Amino acid sequence: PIETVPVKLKPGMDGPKVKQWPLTEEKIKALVEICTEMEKEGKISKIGPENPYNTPVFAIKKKDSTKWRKLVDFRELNKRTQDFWEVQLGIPHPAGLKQKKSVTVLDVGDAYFSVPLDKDFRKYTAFTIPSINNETPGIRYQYNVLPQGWKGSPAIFQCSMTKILEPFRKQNPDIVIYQYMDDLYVGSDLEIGQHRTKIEELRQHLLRWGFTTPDKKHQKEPPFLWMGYELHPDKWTVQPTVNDIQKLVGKLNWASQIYAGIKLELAENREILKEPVHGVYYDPSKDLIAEIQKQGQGQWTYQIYQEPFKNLKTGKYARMKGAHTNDVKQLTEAVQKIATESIVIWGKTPKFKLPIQKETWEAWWTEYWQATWIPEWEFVNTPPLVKLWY
Amino acid sequence: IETVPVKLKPGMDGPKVKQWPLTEEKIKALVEICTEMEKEGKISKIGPENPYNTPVFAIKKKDSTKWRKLVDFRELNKRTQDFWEVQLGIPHPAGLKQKKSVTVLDVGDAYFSVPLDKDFRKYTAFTIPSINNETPGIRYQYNVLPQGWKGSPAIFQCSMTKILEPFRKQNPDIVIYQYMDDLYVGSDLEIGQHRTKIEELRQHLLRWGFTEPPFLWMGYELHPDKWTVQGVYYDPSKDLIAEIQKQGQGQWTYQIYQEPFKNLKTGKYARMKGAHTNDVKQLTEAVQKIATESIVIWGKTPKFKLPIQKETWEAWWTEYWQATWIPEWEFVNTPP
Ligand SMILES: N#CCCc1ccc2c(S(=O)(=O)n3nc(Nc4ccc(C#N)c(Cl)c4)nc3N)cccc2c1
Repeated sequence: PIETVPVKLKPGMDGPKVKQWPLTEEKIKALVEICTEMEKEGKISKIGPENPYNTPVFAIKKKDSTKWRKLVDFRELNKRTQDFWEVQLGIPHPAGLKQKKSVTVLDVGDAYFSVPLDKDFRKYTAFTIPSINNETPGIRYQYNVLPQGWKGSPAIFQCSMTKILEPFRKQNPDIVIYQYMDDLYVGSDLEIGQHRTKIEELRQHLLRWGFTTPDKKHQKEPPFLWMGYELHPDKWTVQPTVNDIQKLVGKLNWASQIYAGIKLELAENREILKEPVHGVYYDPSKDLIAEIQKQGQGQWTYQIYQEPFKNLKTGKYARMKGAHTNDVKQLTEAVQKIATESIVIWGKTPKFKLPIQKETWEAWWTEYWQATWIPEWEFVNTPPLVKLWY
Repeated sequence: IETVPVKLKPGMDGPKVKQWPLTEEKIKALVEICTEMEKEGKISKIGPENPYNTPVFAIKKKDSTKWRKLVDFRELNKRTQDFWEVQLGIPHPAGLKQKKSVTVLDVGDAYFSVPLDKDFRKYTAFTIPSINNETPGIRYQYNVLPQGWKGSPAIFQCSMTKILEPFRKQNPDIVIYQYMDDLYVGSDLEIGQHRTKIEELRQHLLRWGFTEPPFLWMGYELHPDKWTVQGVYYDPSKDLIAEIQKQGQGQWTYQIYQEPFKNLKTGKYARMKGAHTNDVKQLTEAVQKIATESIVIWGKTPKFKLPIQKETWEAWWTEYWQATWIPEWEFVNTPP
């Protein structure tokens, strides 16, 4: 139903005619049954001898299942297809951005097989399954939909997803939609009934565009535990020799986000882990406030919050390994780093509450040789002085 | 009309550059501009089959009701064809420096009128990002001659000369120079006469264009003779460099030269407005002034050496930029 995306191969390159070798009889019968079912569903098509291209195929026994899955080695074709649009995107911030009252999840497992493929590129997906004992030529097929394991299937699927869901987001700017693994997560601030009607409308929309989402309600629990972050409608939490030190350092770094106080330091780590914590979500109407604490020895701890006692985020900044580094220089690097992180995560740089005297920064600028970015800030009386001396 | 064939430098692929994150209001303004452009048919969406990327961001000119979109075609300009020595266009007049008055004008809409070659439109794709990495950005490509690309003036040369003949024939001393969108009108007369002639040329252009933008009519004045006079020679082949340094109490000192220890030009700048408290604002204004001065004096915008941290400059240079183009800059982290 959706329009196909034209795609070609790298110039000066030809289709895969790689030789294949015979397989087992039960495996070939399973492959025949799977191919017949796909032909019934339209995901596959028959091609005559005019197409000389051939690609390997093999069956893998599913874990604790009678049926075997078909897998086609696309390693040779992955170097034939043109380059696709790859995006170097970092993992989204731990849900710090915005809040939705109610959340539902849906399944899009079959959607990977509902996207039509380009007509010019179909004949390159040719694979053969030889008959038993090869007394007669085997059966040759090519895909009419996106094939699994192909290089360009994820990018095409993502673009199709975005183009399908653009109008729905246009009509309802309040409702947020994300796609994690095979689960489409929808979040809304509206009431239960309105959210239900909107979800049914979205399901009918996706059916109209051909993508399949089951009627049966998904069994996923409210704690989604996505990317090591326990996610709840109101709050969020972090996950509860030569190689042993790196593992411990990594496990200590992740726990420093919402379990504030992470710095014989094993005892303090165990003590702070015993205290449950939580983090509220960002609110757009209220402005952001970031507070700084000088822990010492080149370490700073920053807390981002809207209102006091409700932290949006917590983090730690450490000085760069050099011969000498001034205290105010570390402070400025920390504040600009927090500003950049807030720009990425929320979009608006926050105002700061720093334990520094106003004239100190003015003297610093009069003395500094580079150019630094300084936002408006309000001094707060805190025991750390960080006067910078002289 | 029939389109003009353009190509690339052989052995060179298209540009792919990462897009830096932007704030909320900048993204809203960019979305509005791009929606208007797509309604006008000068911008079209693309799928994932195009692996070429180019940054885009919004600036704000003085007295702007809406931001202005700006694209960083530096990678393409480096990687596009040698289309400007065989089709060089017009050599820069040597009269720009001696006159007392020169006024800048914007002619971007005339560029937007004429269409581009089809088999090149893939290389001018840009991407508007999203906040919190929530969704992939929105991708676009140009259907007409783009702004900030040096191929547009080279292609438009003929139409530009066709409409510039009467004014130049009126009096040979008043000269016109083109550089990207910028159109410099140079005269050595009184301010009133210069302004009247500038307005005459403005509605001359408006009368030629069948399709009165407030941004188009806005321009600023520059006085080359006000500068110090005190280079011995200049080599067009070599690329020149301009170094910026910070002097106390919001002062800045810039040196333009092709070879070290031989200053082609030296200058100082300062403005004690009170909104100067941002160092990046003062640096951006200084760098724009230096680049405009070099463009009046010489053909091309120079290379720049910025005394600033990489990430701070990268994050806080966009909002204070006001020019129509982007120079090439390099960061220095060693004190003098
Ligand atoms: N698995 C899994 C998780 C699914 C998910 C959802 C959204 C994401 C967004 S997001 O843009 O759609 N988004 N998120 C929130 N916060 C929020 C509030 C309440 C609940 C509940 N219950 C939830 Cl799951 C999220 N606010 C906005 N705007 C962005 C990035 C990454 C995401 C991953």
